[PDB]
Amino acid sequence: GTFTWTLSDSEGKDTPGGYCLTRWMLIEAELKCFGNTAVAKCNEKHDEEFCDMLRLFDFNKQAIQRLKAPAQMSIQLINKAVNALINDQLIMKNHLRDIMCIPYCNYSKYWYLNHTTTGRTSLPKCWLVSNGSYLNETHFSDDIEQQADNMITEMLQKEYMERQG
Amino acid sequence: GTFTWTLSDSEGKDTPGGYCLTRWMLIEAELKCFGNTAVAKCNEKHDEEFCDMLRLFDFNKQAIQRLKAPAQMSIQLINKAVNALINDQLIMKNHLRDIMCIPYCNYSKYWYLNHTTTGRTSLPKCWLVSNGSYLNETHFSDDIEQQADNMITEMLQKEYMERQG
Amino acid sequence: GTFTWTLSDSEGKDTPGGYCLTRWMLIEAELKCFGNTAVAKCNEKHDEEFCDMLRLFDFNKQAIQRLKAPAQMSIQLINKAVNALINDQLIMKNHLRDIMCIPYCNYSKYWYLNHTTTGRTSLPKCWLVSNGSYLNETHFSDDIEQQADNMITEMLQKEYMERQG
Amino acid sequence: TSLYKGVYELQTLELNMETLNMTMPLSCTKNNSHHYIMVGNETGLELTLTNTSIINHKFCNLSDAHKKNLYDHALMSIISTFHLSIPNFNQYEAMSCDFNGGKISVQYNLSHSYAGDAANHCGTVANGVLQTFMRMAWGGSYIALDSGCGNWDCIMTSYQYLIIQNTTWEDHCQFSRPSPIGYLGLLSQRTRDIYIS
Amino acid sequence: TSLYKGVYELQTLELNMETLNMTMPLSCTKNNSHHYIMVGNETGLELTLTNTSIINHKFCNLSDAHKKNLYDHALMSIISTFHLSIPNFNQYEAMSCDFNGGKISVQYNLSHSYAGDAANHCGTVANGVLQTFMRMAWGGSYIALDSGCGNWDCIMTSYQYLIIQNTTWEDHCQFSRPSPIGYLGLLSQRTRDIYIS
Amino acid sequence: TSLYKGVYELQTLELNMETLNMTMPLSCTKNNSHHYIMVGNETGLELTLTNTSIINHKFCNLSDAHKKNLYDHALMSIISTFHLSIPNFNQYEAMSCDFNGGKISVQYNLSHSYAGDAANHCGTVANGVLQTFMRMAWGGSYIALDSGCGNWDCIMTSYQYLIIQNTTWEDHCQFSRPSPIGYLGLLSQRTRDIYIS
Ligand SMILES: *[C@@H]1O[C@H](CO)[C@@H](O[C@@H]2O[C@H](CO)[C@@H](O[C@@H]3O[C@H](CO[C@H]4O[C@H](CO)[C@@H](O)[C@H](O)[C@@H]4O)[C@@H](O)[C@H](O[C@H]4O[C@H](CO)[C@@H](O)[C@H](O)[C@@H]4O)[C@@H]3O)[C@H](O)[C@H]2NC(C)=O)[C@H](O)[C@H]1NC(C)=O
Ligand SMILES: *[C@@H]1O[C@H](CO)[C@@H](O[C@@H]2O[C@H](CO)[C@@H](O[C@@H]3O[C@H](CO[C@H]4O[C@H](CO)[C@@H](O)[C@H](O)[C@@H]4O)[C@@H](O)[C@H](O[C@H]4O[C@H](CO)[C@@H](O)[C@H](O)[C@@H]4O)[C@@H]3O)[C@H](O)[C@H]2NC(C)=O)[C@H](O)[C@H]1NC(C)=O
Ligand SMILES: *[C@@H]1O[C@H](CO)[C@@H](O[C@@H]2O[C@H](CO)[C@@H](O[C@@H]3O[C@H](CO[C@H]4O[C@H](CO)[C@@H](O)[C@H](O)[C@@H]4O)[C@@H](O)[C@H](O[C@H]4O[C@H](CO)[C@@H](O)[C@H](O)[C@@H]4O)[C@@H]3O)[C@H](O)[C@H]2NC(C)=O)[C@H](O)[C@H]1NC(C)=O
Ligand SMILES: *[C@@H]1O[C@H](CO)[C@@H](O[C@@H]2O[C@H](CO)[C@@H](O[C@@H]3O[C@H](CO)[C@@H](O)[C@H](O)[C@@H]3O)[C@H](O)[C@H]2NC(C)=O)[C@H](O)[C@H]1NC(C)=O
Ligand SMILES: *[C@@H]1O[C@H](CO)[C@@H](O[C@@H]2O[C@H](CO)[C@@H](O[C@@H]3O[C@H](CO)[C@@H](O)[C@H](O)[C@@H]3O)[C@H](O)[C@H]2NC(C)=O)[C@H](O)[C@H]1NC(C)=O
Ligand SMILES: *[C@@H]1O[C@H](CO[C@@H]2O[C@@H](C)[C@@H](O)[C@@H](O)[C@@H]2O)[C@@H](O[C@@H]2O[C@H](CO)[C@@H](O)[C@H](O)[C@H]2NC(C)=O)[C@H](O)[C@H]1NC(C)=O
Ligand SMILES: *[C@@H]1O[C@H](CO[C@@H]2O[C@@H](C)[C@@H](O)[C@@H](O)[C@@H]2O)[C@@H](O[C@@H]2O[C@H](CO)[C@@H](O)[C@H](O)[C@H]2NC(C)=O)[C@H](O)[C@H]1NC(C)=O
Ligand SMILES: *[C@@H]1O[C@H](CO[C@@H]2O[C@@H](C)[C@@H](O)[C@@H](O)[C@@H]2O)[C@@H](O[C@@H]2O[C@H](CO)[C@@H](O)[C@H](O)[C@H]2NC(C)=O)[C@H](O)[C@H]1NC(C)=O
Ligand SMILES: *[C@@H]1O[C@H](CO)[C@@H](O[C@@H]2O[C@H](CO)[C@@H](O)[C@H](O)[C@H]2NC(C)=O)[C@H](O)[C@H]1NC(C)=O
Ligand SMILES: *[C@@H]1O[C@H](CO)[C@@H](O[C@@H]2O[C@H](CO)[C@@H](O)[C@H](O)[C@H]2NC(C)=O)[C@H](O)[C@H]1NC(C)=O
Ligand SMILES: *[C@@H]1O[C@H](CO)[C@@H](O[C@@H]2O[C@H](CO)[C@@H](O)[C@H](O)[C@H]2NC(C)=O)[C@H](O)[C@H]1NC(C)=O
Ligand SMILES: *[C@@H]1O[C@H](CO)[C@@H](O[C@@H]2O[C@H](CO)[C@@H](O)[C@H](O)[C@H]2NC(C)=O)[C@H](O)[C@H]1NC(C)=O
Ligand SMILES: *[C@@H]1O[C@H](CO)[C@@H](O[C@@H]2O[C@H](CO)[C@@H](O)[C@H](O)[C@H]2NC(C)=O)[C@H](O)[C@H]1NC(C)=O
Ligand SMILES: *[C@@H]1O[C@H](CO)[C@@H](O[C@@H]2O[C@H](CO)[C@@H](O)[C@H](O)[C@H]2NC(C)=O)[C@H](O)[C@H]1NC(C)=O
Ligand SMILES: *[C@@H]1O[C@H](CO)[C@@H](O[C@@H]2O[C@H](CO)[C@@H](O)[C@H](O)[C@H]2NC(C)=O)[C@H](O)[C@H]1NC(C)=O
Ligand SMILES: *[C@@H]1O[C@H](CO)[C@@H](O[C@@H]2O[C@H](CO)[C@@H](O)[C@H](O)[C@H]2NC(C)=O)[C@H](O)[C@H]1NC(C)=O
Ligand SMILES: *[C@@H]1O[C@H](CO)[C@@H](O[C@@H]2O[C@H](CO)[C@@H](O)[C@H](O)[C@H]2NC(C)=O)[C@H](O)[C@H]1NC(C)=O
Repeated sequence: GTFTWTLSDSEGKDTPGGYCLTRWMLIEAELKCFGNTAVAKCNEKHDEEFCDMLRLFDFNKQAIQRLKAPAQMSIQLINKAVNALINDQLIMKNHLRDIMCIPYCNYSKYWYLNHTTTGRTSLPKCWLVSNGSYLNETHFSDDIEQQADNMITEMLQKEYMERQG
Repeated sequence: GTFTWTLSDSEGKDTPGGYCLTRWMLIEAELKCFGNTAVAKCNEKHDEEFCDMLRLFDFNKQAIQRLKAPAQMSIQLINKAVNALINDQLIMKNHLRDIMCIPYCNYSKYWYLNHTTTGRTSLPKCWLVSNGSYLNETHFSDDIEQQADNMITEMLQKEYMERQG
Repeated sequence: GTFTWTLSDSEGKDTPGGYCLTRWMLIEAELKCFGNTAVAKCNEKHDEEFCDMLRLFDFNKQAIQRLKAPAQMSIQLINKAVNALINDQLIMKNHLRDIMCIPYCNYSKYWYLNHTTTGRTSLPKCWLVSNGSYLNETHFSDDIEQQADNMITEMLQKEYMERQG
Repeated sequence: TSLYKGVYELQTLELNMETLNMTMPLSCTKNNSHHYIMVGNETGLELTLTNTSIINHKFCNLSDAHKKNLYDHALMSIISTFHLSIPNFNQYEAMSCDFNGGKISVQYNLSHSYAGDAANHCGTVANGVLQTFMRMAWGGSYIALDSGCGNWDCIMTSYQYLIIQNTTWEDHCQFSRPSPIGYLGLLSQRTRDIYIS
Repeated sequence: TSLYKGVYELQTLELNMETLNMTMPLSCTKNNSHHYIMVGNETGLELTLTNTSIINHKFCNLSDAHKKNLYDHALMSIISTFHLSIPNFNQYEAMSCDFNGGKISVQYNLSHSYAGDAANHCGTVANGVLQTFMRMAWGGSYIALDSGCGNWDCIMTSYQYLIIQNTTWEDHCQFSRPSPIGYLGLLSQRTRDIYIS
Repeated sequence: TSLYKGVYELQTLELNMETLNMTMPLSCTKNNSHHYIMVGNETGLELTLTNTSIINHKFCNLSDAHKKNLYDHALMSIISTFHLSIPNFNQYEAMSCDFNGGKISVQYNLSHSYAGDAANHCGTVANGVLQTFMRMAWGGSYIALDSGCGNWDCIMTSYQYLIIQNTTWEDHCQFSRPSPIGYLGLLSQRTRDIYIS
């Protein structure tokens, strides 16, 4: 387990460099694998949004595979999972943005940058909505460019230190 | 928006390198602008104290400019803003320090270091009080010296990497 | 005070490079001193587990030395200390791991790495338990090796920058 | 799509929250007048905004239902979460129930959008109940209000009653993707808007 | 002032919390015997510590006030936040009210600083009510206690009653800067000190 | 022990939580049938699982105890924390008390592990009370259940009653190290599992 965000202690007994999202948890995606370098970032709390869903998916799986399914929801159990796994300030902020007519996280669609020759990707960010629909791509230009610079910076710093120490 | 601490998605459509505090929110200050390098630090939670007020000022403004002012307080709205924006552990710690006779944050006076030739400043820190008054400057010598070293270190590391990568 | 995790403002008026755990708070340990470099890490919230106990020990001491002992528990006071000092998600996660049959923190036994020639140590990590007993050392091999690499990396990066800037 | 910095392709990801049904409830919409909360793949609540006047008495026999426990605890828990999240709920005569053993049967009377309390002013009982409703059906509930975004205290609808009834699982959801966020957001209420008795 | 490391001038900043009045209440002091909570620029509560005995009956007609809703919800909400934050409040006969329609009229009887409950011992009703008071008026309330810092359970004052009444906005504040922190600190109570019925 | 990377010796640390007694309660076990919560070095609660039927009436005189306040507030506070943390506690006739002035005397009737409520099914009153019990005595309580880990809603024990009584401090603890974690975990409950009246 290289992920402190997960509940499982066997999380790291997988491809050492990547975390995969099964086809079953995605909509028409077939398979999505993100590098552990990016996924592990939400071991720290960054109010990231994306990893709140990953924590729910991790919980959901552990609650099914390790326990006899009670087949009766066990709402009283999810309630503890929520308090342990969910970033409440993010939900409340997205609620406030919604009611204050400010674009907010939908908790469905996410975007990320994918390097065209290395296959390296960023951690996903939530795609925003406003008034029943999705915001257009132009309004994310600043966010996307910054994410692209962050990835470039990381690649260069990594290379720099591999050469230097 | 380079500030994840704000609610506005238009926060970054301003001086790219600075965040300004209007004369209206300050006591006899006229104008205070802090570099985005320092202001952006509270995008991460550092139990900083100063940015809790910035989050309230940001909220306050958004709640006035985007909504028809209800003119009836909407306490039920501030209650959600509080839970989303405020660091509760800091308020409770300052409360505990107060009742335990330990110097604590007043949430009024703040201090920062200002470089004399570059104009670069630190993020502000809360000035402490004890028994009805402010602590004397000598008792902050250790904090101030550390903040000064942190700024020096950052300037040097920035210069180092500009030359190196 | 170099520790933002403490309540005392006099915390730093001690060995500049270390924080010591008194014999009285340890079981048959006599004396344990950890470098401030590692102890200070929990100034930031890393969901570390170990520093939740340090915060309780710090509180406990301050509540005894600065106040007249009320000699009546003052449960109403500990309740505020808990909300200010304790990481609730960690307690809940260890609870969930326990009930989900996943190894979890005991809040008693901790482990750390100790460099054999420099005396430098890591921040301690909680030793896990499962079904009434402690997990065997082999199951921590991955965690220990990673902690060892983290310490090696830090030593090398420190040396690198001392030479470079 | 667009290439950023000359080296990154923007890519998207859409999560399937429909596979979370075994451990957490999923909220969705259908046509404004109807919203749903589903549990597992067997049952759930149907939340409706309708001019139906189905319960015609002014009381909720909760203690009686608790003694005659013929109900799914999960549904009662969800309803309680909803009820206890209504801010400043003073008008108790507006809540009527007919459990009749194992049914949910819950009616909230918001008639004329003030339910007899003064007049249809902002910050009233309709606003209280509707804000909780809007959050429980956050995936999609925005279709319910035309002007509410500009003033959160003036959320009003034309419908007289909010009706909560239990139904069977059916593939009810359309116009949106089922999501636990509304419910989760209500569980972590933190601050309760409660007047002194 | 002082130059740090030879290159930094220490500078200070003072924030004006007086411009937050439209969205959040601001607490301030005046002369110990009086403290204020202001909302907007129109009204607020006057909190006083006085030997006045203004309410002379032992009950609070809250349900009646809720039916005859002639009151500012904001003020009732603030008062509720105060009331519900009193730890271990068992002495219900100590709380009396006379809303008379739209007034606040709230009296907490701490007479002889135990209000008839045993004797003036530490950890009693006076301590419970005063701790909440001290927090609601945190900007400045320290002037109320001479010895309380050394033992939080022995907070006692000489005044018989804590009186909460509504007033108009006036520039009441002196001796301090209005601040929302007391109130905000109470909203995020998290843990409630409640005995079993 | 093992040398990591050729340069680090693995070392361990064990914390003494027994010195935290002055500011926070410490929970421990003894022999399953008995668990303890100690405060300071003078007193505490004895939690037992026994077929004793000690209280033979179906009510808890709390308001009477509050008026005749002859009790340690710390113990009442701990008990309240326990009681209010029982999820979905609907069976009020299962809780009986006999304070008789200053005693604790609290009995929770889980007879036949359903206490007369239907039959010994999963998700019942016994499960509710036992989950809180298991958390209050988390240091060590696992010895109470043989199969509960595989299905949290099927926690059942054979004992008819959970008895909470006050005792004196004695060095009661064995089989474990006293720890405040159970209690602290209960204080930060955050979400309360409460059905509508
Ligand atoms: C985030 O924000 C987006 C923006 O609203 C929300 O978007 C909705 O997403 C849901 C799915 O999660 C959409 O639901 C589906 O939309 C399809 C749209 O297809 C259009 O084009 C075809 C062409 O043939 C038409 O036939 C069709 O009518 C539409 O005009 C529908 O085809 C889907 O219907 C099918 O599936 C549903 C069940 O899902 C069945 O009931 C139907 O019978 C049919 O089989 C379905 O309606 C929804 O349309 C999206 N709305 C918009 C405007 O984007 C996300 O929901 C939101 N996520 C959250 C939860 O925040
Ligand atoms: C943080 O900790 C500090 C330390 O106590 C608190 O300090 C108080 O700050 C408030 C303002 O925010 C001060 O209030 C003002 O103080 C002025 C002091 O002036 C002195 O000198 C003049 C010389 O002519 C005298 O006239 C005067 O009496 C004083 O001796 C007063 O002049 C001010 O009065 C004016 O404004 C008020 C309204 O603000 C009017 O009502 C008056 O009529 C007059 O116009 C005012 O009193 C307070 O004195 C400070 N106290 C101390 C000891 O510093 C901060 O409040 C605290 N912040 C928080 C909220 O934590
Ligand atoms: C974390 O997880 C561990 C694993 O269970 C728990 O471990 C328990 O730790 C407690 C102490 O904190 C242990 O309690 C003590 O165990 C001793 C074991 O000694 C054994 O060998 C001697 C050889 O002579 C035998 O005599 C003895 O019976 C045992 O077989 C006992 O000797 C101790 O008894 C002494 O102290 C107690 C009071 O502490 C007195 O009442 C006794 O009379 C006597 O003086 C004591 O029992 C416990 O055994 C450990 N169990 C195991 C299996 O490890 C930790 O408690 C847990 N921490 C938490 C809180 O999470
Ligand atoms: C209700 O929730 C379940 C998840 O708990 C939803 O997904 C279905 O879960 C089952 C059991 O894990 C999956 O079965 C598997 O199918 C593959 C097929 O190749 C087989 O190889 C495996 O051995 C196993 O039998 C099933 O595929 C999965 N279906 C999905 C994701 O589409 C279920 O769909 C939810 N139901 C409702 C009404 O929402
Ligand atoms: C109850 O809690 C106290 C801590 O508050 C436990 O520890 C004991 O505390 C006293 C007071 O601080 C210590 O006294 C000191 O003893 C040394 C001996 O060398 C002396 O030099 C000092 O001047 C002072 O007198 C005492 O040592 C300490 N004992 C410990 C840690 O073993 C107490 O043990 C707890 N009691 C129970 C029943 O749990
Ligand atoms: C549901 O009712 C509202 C409000 O109308 C009242 O309640 C009705 C059941 C009936 O008794 C009416 O006579 C009552 O006045 C309907 O909303 C409209 O509201 C506007 C004011 O906001 C009013 O001027 C209109 O006349 C109302 N519409 C009608 C037909 O009277 C709402 O449309 C009704 N919805 C449904 C599905 O019936
Ligand atoms: C408010 O009253 C307190 C307490 O005095 C009691 O209540 C009075 C209204 C009156 O009936 C007295 O006879 C009662 O004893 C006053 O505080 C003093 O308290 C000390 C003990 O702590 C006592 O020895 C003093 O005698 C009390 N002072 C007086 C004048 O009796 C407090 O000063 C009164 N405050 C005001 C503004 O009147
Ligand atoms: C405590 O009681 C349980 C349950 O037994 C019931 O209550 C007893 C007091 C007595 O009236 C019995 O006749 C009742 O049936 C005992 O647990 C056993 O439970 C299994 C089913 O799970 C049952 O088949 C056994 O017969 C029960 N054991 C006995 C002796 O009847 C439990 O052992 C009792 N514990 C103690 C310390 O007495
Ligand atoms: C809710 O409870 C009330 C009693 O508190 C029920 O009303 C009684 O019904 C019986 C017949 O079953 C009559 O003989 C009584 O005279 C009625 N009493 C009152 C005060 O009306 C009521 O029927 C219950 N309703 C539901 C939906 O369960
Ligand atoms: C709400 O739930 C109850 C209980 O699950 C449903 O009542 C059952 O209905 C079937 C079919 O009519 C009967 O055979 C059962 O005996 C009923 N059980 C009980 C306890 O009454 C009820 O039908 C559900 N409501 C809706 C609208 O479907
Ligand atoms: C829902 O609430 C409304 C409002 O209180 C009830 O309508 C009142 O009915 C009485 C008797 O017919 C009239 O005298 C009142 O004038 C009506 N009030 C208003 C504002 O018009 C309605 O009956 C309730 N419905 C149910 C099912 O309980
Ligand atoms: C609080 O409510 C009580 C009733 O519960 C009011 O007392 C009654 O007042 C009427 C006159 O208006 C008398 O005829 C009754 O005999 C009184 N009953 C009792 C039990 O005293 C009381 O006046 C209300 N007080 C306030 C401040 O609203
Ligand atoms: C407390 O608030 C009430 C309501 O805002 C104030 O009562 C009003 O007072 C004016 C002037 O006397 C009257 O014209 C209004 O008709 C009253 N309204 C109501 C509902 O009674 C009351 O004066 C305020 N209290 C104080 C001390 O100012
Ligand atoms: C506030 O509470 C005090 C304390 O209970 C009341 O004082 C009592 O008054 C009766 C009748 O005059 C005396 O017999 C008692 O001896 C007094 N108690 C004490 C401790 O001296 C006081 O009347 C209450 N005030 C109001 C306005 O309700
Ligand atoms: C709990 O309170 C009830 C009263 O509400 C007490 O029962 C009464 O006891 C007296 C004798 O002291 C009898 O004269 C009454 O007839 C009893 N009333 C009822 C309704 O039973 C009861 O004893 C109290 N129990 C405890 C443990 O304090
Ligand atoms: C529970 O606590 C009460 C109060 O501390 C204990 O009662 C005291 O017991 C001693 C010895 O019998 C008497 O001298 C005191 O007068 C009693 N005080 C009161 C208020 O009743 C009681 O013994 C404790 N319970 C146990 C099992 O020890
Ligand atoms: C604890 O609860 C049980 C269950 O309700 C009580 O046992 C019942 O006692 C009556 C009278 O003897 C019998 O008619 C019932 O059949 C018993 N119930 C069951 C399920 O067997 C028990 O008396 C209660 N004990 C105490 C001390 O209150």
